[PDB]
Amino acid sequence: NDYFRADSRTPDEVRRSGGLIPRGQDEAYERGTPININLYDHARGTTGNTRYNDGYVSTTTTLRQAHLLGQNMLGGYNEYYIYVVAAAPNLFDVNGVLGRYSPYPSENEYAALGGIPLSQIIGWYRVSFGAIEGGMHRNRDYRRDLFRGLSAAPNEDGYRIAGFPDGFPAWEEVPWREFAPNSCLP
Amino acid sequence: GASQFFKDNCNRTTASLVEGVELTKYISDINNNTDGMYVVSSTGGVWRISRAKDYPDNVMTAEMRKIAMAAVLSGMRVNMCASPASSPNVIWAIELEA
Amino acid sequence: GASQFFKDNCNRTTASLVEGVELTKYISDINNNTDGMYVVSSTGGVWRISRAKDYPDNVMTAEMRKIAMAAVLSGMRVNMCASPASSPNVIWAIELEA
Amino acid sequence: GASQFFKDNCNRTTASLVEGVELTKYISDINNNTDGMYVVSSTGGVWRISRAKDYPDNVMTAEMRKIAMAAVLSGMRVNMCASPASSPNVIWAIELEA
Amino acid sequence: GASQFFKDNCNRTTASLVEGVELTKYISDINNNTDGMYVVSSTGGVWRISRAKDYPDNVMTAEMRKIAMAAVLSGMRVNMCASPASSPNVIWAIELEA
Amino acid sequence: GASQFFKDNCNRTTASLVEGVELTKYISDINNNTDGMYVVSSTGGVWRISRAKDYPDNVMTAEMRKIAMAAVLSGMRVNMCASPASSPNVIWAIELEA
Amino acid sequence: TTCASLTNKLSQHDLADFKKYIKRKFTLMTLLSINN
Repeated sequence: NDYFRADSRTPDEVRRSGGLIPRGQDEAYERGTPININLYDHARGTTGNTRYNDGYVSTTTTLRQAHLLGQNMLGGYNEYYIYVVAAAPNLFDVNGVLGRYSPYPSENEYAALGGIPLSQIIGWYRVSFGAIEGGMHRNRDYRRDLFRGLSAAPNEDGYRIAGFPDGFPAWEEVPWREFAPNSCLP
Repeated sequence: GASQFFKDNCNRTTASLVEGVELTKYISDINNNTDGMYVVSSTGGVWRISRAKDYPDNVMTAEMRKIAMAAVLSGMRVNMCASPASSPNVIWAIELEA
Repeated sequence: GASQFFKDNCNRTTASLVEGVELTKYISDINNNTDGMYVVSSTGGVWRISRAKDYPDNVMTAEMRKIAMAAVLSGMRVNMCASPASSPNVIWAIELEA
Repeated sequence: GASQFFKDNCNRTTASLVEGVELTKYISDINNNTDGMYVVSSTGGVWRISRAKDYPDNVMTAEMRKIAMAAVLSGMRVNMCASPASSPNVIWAIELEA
Repeated sequence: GASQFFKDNCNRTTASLVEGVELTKYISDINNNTDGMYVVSSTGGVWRISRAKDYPDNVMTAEMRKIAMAAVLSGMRVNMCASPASSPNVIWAIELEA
Repeated sequence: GASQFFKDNCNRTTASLVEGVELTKYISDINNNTDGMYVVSSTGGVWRISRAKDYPDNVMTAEMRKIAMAAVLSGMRVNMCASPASSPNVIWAIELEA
Repeated sequence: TTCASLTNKLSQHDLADFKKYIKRKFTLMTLLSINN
């Protein structure tokens, strides 16, 4: 599977960052960490890019949709890029982990924990003026041997880190109650 | 699938071409009777990897093992040219496909 | 779990099949006392890998060391066939599972 | 592309310089006719890797196999200096590029 | 930290045990004065790997070199049993831990 | 930067200490005129890798090749101690830094 | 610990583990490529 992310950062910026890192991390992917990671807060977070707040980087399931999201949150940019990302366990199905509490179910978001490393980026499309300019530029640092046959993280692993606020209804309901961190149970 | 070079090469011999196989197990067995190196596919199929003492086949067999293990470790499929004259079938040529 | 093939092979011998082990440590020891190559499971269990100067076992035992190293780095599971005789137990067949 | 060093060294020979090749298949074959190691590009190009029994060329040819394996697994490109004298063309020099 | 088995074997000899070591540099030196393989830790420690021309020890020292490299590449910690007889201390046993 | 250890052993010789280099190409060449193993830095510098047939140097040069190749594959920097006598310069010692 | 802190904390551990996973897998493919 491939996931897609419309992002305003140029391939050169991504290379320098070591990947597509969350908004709260200042160092290269392998060097630093988001200052705060919370899936629930992230899915609700609204500036100058597509959702990448609270330790996660948003991706969607199709080029068409990443493009729509691009025109929506990145409209106003003369140019942006749509990164093609290989499936791996750092990607969490937001609709599947948050259930009925998923804020933007239409987005089919697959949240990338801590961002996406450069070796996971298969390639990218350049979007000039709202139009996809040409074909996909293959990322030379993509490491196929590392990602061949991996898939997104199973929902069970996400329930434990859903991050709903303390005393939120979800913490008293199955499945979340069965995986909730101690200090979150009522 | 098998490159043309590989198909034509295998079809030139008495072995049989086996395309797009996923290796999921890698066995090293020194027990005196099953002594050898085997691979098992996702479909349960078993094959033995050829061994050789002398030059130059000792190089080709060593690479065969390296190819088998790399397939197991990465999920990259392999095409084979194996002799059905034994059970398990013996691998005479292997192609790692990325 | 181990392949039927791997299971039946270990059956015809003295060794005891050990399924789904997770190796977490790899040891290289040259001290007089402990000269050898060893591996350690998550449960604290220890095994010794077979070595052989002669061919073709020098091939098989080298593949064992490679399988051990891979398991320890990948967290992938192995199934062994160890002889309960010596201490630590000696691996006579190993199977890497993807 | 090829380093200036690589380009120049190749140009001083009767072999052809092939630049930025993406290898996707690695072949090991012991069948009596096609006994050898080969690589296939994403376009269907096929090259035979050279072999040498003696030192120091056995060191170099061993490194060529390592380079071919690394290129196929990782997707890193290679620049080759291949002799068209044989078909498939033999590799006389290969450069792994990042 | 070190496995009990590893801990026991070292404390059986005259060598020192070192645990949770972070190796950050791997060195190959042929300059006759400093001719050898060395490793440097994140704290500034320097150790040299043992070499051995004959079997079975040639196998152990080779494995010793693979472990050191795996450590520098992955960040995985190692535990060492090094003899304080020399300067730098020579590593008689090493354990890689996931 | 190069370990204090490394800076010292190199400065004890006629070779120069080159530090924090980023290797980008790894070359194996068997053309009789340029026969050898070479590496190219990101800035176009070219070096020859030493070789030795006899123990112990055959071990150190083998690791020198692995260190060089692991550096191209990973992008990790290296520090070298290279002789200016020949052209391209010869690597007498190399430090892979994590 | 608060619900928040424990979530962040658990999340950081998951990330660290993923990053280690990639490093060790890369390391493994590299040793397989460079070894004779």
